[PDB]
Amino acid sequence: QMTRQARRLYVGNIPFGITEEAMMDFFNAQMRLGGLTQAPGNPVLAVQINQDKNFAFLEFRSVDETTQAMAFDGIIFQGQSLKIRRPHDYQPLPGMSENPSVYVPGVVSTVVPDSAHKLFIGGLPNYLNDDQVKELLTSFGPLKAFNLVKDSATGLSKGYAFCEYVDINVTDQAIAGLNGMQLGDKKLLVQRASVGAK
Ligand code: NA
Ligand code: NA
Repeated sequence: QMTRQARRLYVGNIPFGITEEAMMDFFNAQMRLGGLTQAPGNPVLAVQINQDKNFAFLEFRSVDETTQAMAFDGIIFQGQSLKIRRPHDYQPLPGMSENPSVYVPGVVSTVVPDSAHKLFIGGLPNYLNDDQVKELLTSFGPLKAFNLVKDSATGLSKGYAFCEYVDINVTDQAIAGLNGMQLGDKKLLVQRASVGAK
């Protein structure tokens, strides 16, 4: 019921062509290797893929492993940052908090909250994947959050992104270092996202 929705997650921005088996094997292996499972065996029970909108719902064997799984928001799978979110009709169970107790080194969250230091990157070649765009930005250091915007129709980048660095103080060096860089046949725009936000 309510309990089943506390055992499901939306997984968006899934790569083209992924089977249910590959998604399951990836999550099961990574959760166990990552130490996120709380009992022996595989934590994922089921996977339902919608290839038309590039998302899956994952179903887990337990409520607490579902919550821990949210620490994989932004994990890279075949070059793409998976977006992990609660079901819209999730309601937390009494005596449970809805966010995880664990941080997985190297996972960069896809949630980029509005802030003084959040950046907008525009002008990206739209054939560069999430990891390839992250590798660009991380020439100024580790990212704290990042999302590349995709076109729900080409299965493809709309050519702009948002991010936030771990180090506050690199923000101006990043704009300075990237604003206007030529990239194949296009020049980069980089600025604080508050500047062109509708
Ligand atoms: Na709990
Ligand atoms: Na546009």
